[PDB]
Amino acid sequence: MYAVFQSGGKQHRVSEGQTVRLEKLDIATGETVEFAEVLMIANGEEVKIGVPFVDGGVIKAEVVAHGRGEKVKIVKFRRRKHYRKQQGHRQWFTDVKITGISA
Amino acid sequence: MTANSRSMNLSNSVAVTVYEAWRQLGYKGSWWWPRIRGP
Amino acid sequence: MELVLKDAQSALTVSETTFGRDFNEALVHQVVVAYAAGARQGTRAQKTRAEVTGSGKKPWRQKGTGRARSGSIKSPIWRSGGVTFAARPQDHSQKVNKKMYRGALKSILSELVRQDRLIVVEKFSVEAPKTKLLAQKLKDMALEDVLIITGELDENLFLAARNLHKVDVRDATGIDPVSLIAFDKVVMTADAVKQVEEMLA
Amino acid sequence: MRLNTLSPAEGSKKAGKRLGRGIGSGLGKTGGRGHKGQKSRSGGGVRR
Amino acid sequence: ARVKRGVIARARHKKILKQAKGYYGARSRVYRVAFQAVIKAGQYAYRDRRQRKRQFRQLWIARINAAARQNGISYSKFINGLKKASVEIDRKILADIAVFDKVAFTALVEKAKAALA
RNA sequence: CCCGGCGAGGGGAGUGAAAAAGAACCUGAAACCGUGUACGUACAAGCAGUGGGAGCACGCUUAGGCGUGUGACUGCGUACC
Repeated sequence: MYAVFQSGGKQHRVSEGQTVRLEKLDIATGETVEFAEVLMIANGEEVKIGVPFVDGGVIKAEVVAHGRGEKVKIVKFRRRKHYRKQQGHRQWFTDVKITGISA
Repeated sequence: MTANSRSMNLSNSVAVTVYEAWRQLGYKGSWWWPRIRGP
Repeated sequence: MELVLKDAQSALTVSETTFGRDFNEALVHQVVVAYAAGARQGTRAQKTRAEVTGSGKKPWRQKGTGRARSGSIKSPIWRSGGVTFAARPQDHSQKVNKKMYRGALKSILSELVRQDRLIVVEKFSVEAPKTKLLAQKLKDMALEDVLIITGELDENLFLAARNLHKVDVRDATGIDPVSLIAFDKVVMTADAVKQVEEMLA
Repeated sequence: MRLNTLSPAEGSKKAGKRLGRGIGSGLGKTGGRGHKGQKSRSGGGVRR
Repeated sequence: ARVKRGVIARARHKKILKQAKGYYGARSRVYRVAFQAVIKAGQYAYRDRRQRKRQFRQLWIARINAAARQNGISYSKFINGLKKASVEIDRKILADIAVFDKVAFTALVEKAKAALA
């Protein structure tokens, strides 16, 4: 039993009880989210290949936490030209826990 | 009252001795053999 | 405007333009910084390349050897050499215009009045030159650090206050912009008030 | 009003140039003099 | 007003050497070499952040192509058939399905083959 | 007091708040040189890293796996002024 849905820019394959890290979403960290669009749900009789999405599939998940990723460093250099610079970066994310997959 | 005192003492004199040993006039170059790419 | 007394419950009238101005912080800042710079005493020196004890002989010849080129034992890049840009004694005092020096005083006095930090009485003295009497009198009015200004400098008062760290006395003529900001409370006799008012014009 | 509360008027104090200190400052390594030539020498220049 | 340069310079040097742990030989002991090594590593990391997105797509393509010919169809025809059937499945998802679920992949292949018709 | 050449240098005992303050005696960095533990290495070709990535060891943990160290194999890649 697993499903495929299209979150904020990418696609994920997930099952019940999993924890999935996504892009930032503007939702408080206590409540549920709905993913109306689904691409495929499969259990033994896996024939739910919805062409532009499926008909009745929805996914139930609730927001767990917000935070920033791990810092990376950007270095630009040009040999024997008297030029260099540096810059850091950290990325926002959002965790959800899947609670219900319904056909 | 000898050991450490004079033993370390000589290491001061060696510095000045090597310092003077560099008069450098005796450099004796002109690399007497013919010039590398002469006329 | 009307200036309330302290121990006589009367009123004093002074020039509005000398005690009721606004606060021009930029002018005051410039004046106080200039005053601070005038107290310096620039007495320092170093030795240039030409002023180091040594000789003008070349250390070694120009070419031939494997070392770098050198021409003086007192070069600034050698140990025990000279300082590249040595210092001479200087003079750091600045200039302040007469007119823009008085405006700062007027603004400061206006601010002191607005902040209730200025106290006006009519008479202030001690009978004998003893520090304990002055300390007792100051404790009566609940004052700890102040700047006493009097119309004429009494020698008894001046002697009694010399050993007190937080207390200083002055005259109408001898006031400065910094002393007005350093302390919390300022007390002036009425005659001193009139003298200051006519002096600032 | 207090000796550690006054501030200068805005825009009346500019920093000032410091040549030959690193790359980021934009003024290191020939400090704005260009490359070789008479005008890039200690004491170089021509009369009026 | 003389200023000494000991503490600041020592701290700045120690900052770099702590970034060169694990490098071979003098490239983790002396400042003049560790500095250049760290700069090179920065450049390489910046460049590789782009290439990482290409190698994985290459791998996904290869796995999908291998799994599709098990069911008697080429990669290009399979991908084209999916588009004529209006199927939007990411190549990462397709490779994952190919590895971990053969029956679903067979269903997808049969659908695409019918779509080509 | 003990080993030693009635040596040099040590290990105890004792003073002192402290002897890892013992006379080369405040503090005590870096290059440089060692002992011990964990992993890798004797069919393998190059600015020695970076992006992937098994296995092994240690710690936490309730599953589930995390954290630290090492790094087989593989794509790309000819220092600085």
